[PDB]
Amino acid sequence: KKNVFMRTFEAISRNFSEIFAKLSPGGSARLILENPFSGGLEIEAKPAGKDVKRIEAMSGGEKALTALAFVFAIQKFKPAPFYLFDQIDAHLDDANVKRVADLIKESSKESQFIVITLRDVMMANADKIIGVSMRDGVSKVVSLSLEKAMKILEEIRKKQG
Amino acid sequence: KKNVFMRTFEAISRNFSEIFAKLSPGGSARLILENPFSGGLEIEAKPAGKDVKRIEAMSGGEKALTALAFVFAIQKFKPAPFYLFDQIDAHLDDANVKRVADLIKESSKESQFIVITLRDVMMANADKIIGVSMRDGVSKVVSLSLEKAMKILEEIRKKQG
Amino acid sequence: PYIEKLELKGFKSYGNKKVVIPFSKGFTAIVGANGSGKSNIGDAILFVLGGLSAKAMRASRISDLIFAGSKNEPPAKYAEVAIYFNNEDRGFPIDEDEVVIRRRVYPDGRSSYWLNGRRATRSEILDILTAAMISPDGYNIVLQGDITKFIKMSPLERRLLIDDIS
Amino acid sequence: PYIEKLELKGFKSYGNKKVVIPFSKGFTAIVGANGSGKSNIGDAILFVLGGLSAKAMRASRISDLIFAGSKNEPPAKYAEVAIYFNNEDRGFPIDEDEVVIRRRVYPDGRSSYWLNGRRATRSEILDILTAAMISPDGYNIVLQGDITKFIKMSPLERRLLIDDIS
Ligand SMILES: Nc1ncnc2c1ncn2[C@@H]1O[C@H](COP(=O)(O)OP(=O)(O)OP(=O)(O)O)[C@@H](O)[C@H]1O
Ligand SMILES: Nc1ncnc2c1ncn2[C@@H]1O[C@H](COP(=O)(O)OP(=O)(O)OP(=O)(O)O)[C@@H](O)[C@H]1O
Ligand SMILES: [Mg+2]
Ligand SMILES: [Mg+2]
Repeated sequence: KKNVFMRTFEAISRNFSEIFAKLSPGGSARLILENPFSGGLEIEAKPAGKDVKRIEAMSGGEKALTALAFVFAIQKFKPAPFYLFDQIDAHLDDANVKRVADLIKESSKESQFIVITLRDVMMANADKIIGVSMRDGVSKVVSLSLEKAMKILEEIRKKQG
Repeated sequence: KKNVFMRTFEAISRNFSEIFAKLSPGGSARLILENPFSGGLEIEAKPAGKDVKRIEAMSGGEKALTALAFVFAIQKFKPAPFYLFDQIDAHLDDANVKRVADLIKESSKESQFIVITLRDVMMANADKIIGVSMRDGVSKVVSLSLEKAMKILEEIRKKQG
Repeated sequence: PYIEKLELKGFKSYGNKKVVIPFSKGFTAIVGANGSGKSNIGDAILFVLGGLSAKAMRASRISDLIFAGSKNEPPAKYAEVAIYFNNEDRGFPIDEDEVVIRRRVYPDGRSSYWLNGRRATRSEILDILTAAMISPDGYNIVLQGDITKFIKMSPLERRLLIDDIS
Repeated sequence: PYIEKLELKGFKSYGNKKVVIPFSKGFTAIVGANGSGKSNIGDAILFVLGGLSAKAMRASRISDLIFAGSKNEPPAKYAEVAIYFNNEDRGFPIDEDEVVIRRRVYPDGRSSYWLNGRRATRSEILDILTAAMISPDGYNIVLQGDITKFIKMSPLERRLLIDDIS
């Protein structure tokens, strides 16, 4: 057990560090074990400049980014034909959203990715955009282009009345 | 007790309905009591077109908007000299963020509002923008204008390398 | 293989008028106002691939996934979802360019599956999905709120997760 | 009255080099990369106005709010925050255009307050704030994660909240 558990853990952990280093330029993150398996699995992350602290001591946004690194690492261990992500960028800033989006755009050449996000930086990186809307309690779908989707967003931002 | 409890509840509830109606055009929301005070306080919301459902049956985003309506209603009952909001728009879409931002811009003429958000639609409605940044573990502050803040955001969105 | 499109009929917020949802082979973004039906599309996928619990699909009973009567529209007689899979590289154990899986649930909670037309059993479907590396244990589906959960986890629960991955 | 600016010295992520944070009398937006120190500004306000618990300010001990040594900078000898209030309409019970409240905490957890220079007690400060309609019971401060909480609440806890509002 602990013979293979370490075979996987070393595989996943190896992934977590390389993904994180991509999402957090100049930074790093390791999945050190508390008992090299009586205890638990701890996460230590260290971005550019800041000191090393367990995930539970990071800011909300940093926690969300680190957690994603972990998740992404588990998916790399056992690649799926497609992925469905619902709001994984709800706490990340425009810069961080973009990094996650570029990573997803990259892996996009090998596996299929279906991400549901309210952020514009995330959708703008997609090959296709599906706009959902509702009228009288009924959901409808329409294939929106990159320009049309942006027009709607720019209109929301204009000062109307 | 139940003589005044109803005096307040009727005051707050009255607020919840008018605020919600503003945040959700064509919609409504009431704070009906389960025991007209042995039980609890339930929330029923009904947007444009959709049927009436308790807050717990709404979508994540609708829940966040309704909850805010509630919070905003409690603040109207006992007006404060200033308000500090940290990420109250983490689950709302660009259209909904704008509605909350216009409401805050409006009340802004009477009370002071300090909102911390990662969304661009929220900051763009502010009289002043404070940009925070960190270098070698040290936080720094700089007064960013509406144009400079947008340039940074547009740059994040450009396709670099 | 990859998802070509997704047909929904009477499923959750999608009315009786069958709706077709096409996907890019690459990166697809689903956008829309809050409460418009974005997550329900995710729910349709969980459902059609062997939807275990109605809870993860935010439904009291499995029967609540059926379209609820609206303004100008009666309630569905049942909920149906048919996902079309692109089978070119042959990820599945079938000899067919296109693999279609269809699921239907009735007010009584009865569920009928279909594979490229023929009737089938969840177990056969689960097995065809597993052979294509499509499983719940693949963690390829991250639901609204899942990240907030991977956070709350204690170092214990976290160590236990890799247990299952092993 | 309203907040003119906010001076931080050795408070959480703000180093030893005193930092001044000005606010608009109207609507101010604080932006910045994740983990840059946006919420800490909120923490500074909770703190200087009678910071009850270190927990709501995400600190094990009240002493952990003191700046932690960094790359090219030693740890603070203490944490200080001084918020400047604009007193024109006379919301406070003082005869002064400007009201300044200052708080300092030491490694041992001792806290010293100051009101327009003179030393003061939390209770006197709390009372001056209360007279200006600035209290914890005003719910004028909504922390990162509070909305997600007002949601989880059961109809019970929710009924109880209006109890306190009464
Ligand atoms: N069986 C049903 N019949 C009719 N409408 C339903 C049914 N089940 C769910 N709905 C509707 O689905 C909506 C929520 O859908 P969904 O979760 O897809 O929205 P969303 O776009 O993801 O929202 P958000 O962006 O806030 O997450 C609600 O308005 C709800 O009334
Ligand atoms: N006593 C301290 N000394 C030094 N740095 C500290 C101290 N207390 C907290 N920090 C730093 O503050 C940072 C978190 O700050 P804060 O919560 O303000 O960020 P934020 O901008 O709100 O992030 P997000 O957008 O993700 O919410 C962490 O990087 C943490 O290391
Ligand atoms: Mg959703
Ligand atoms: Mg924060």
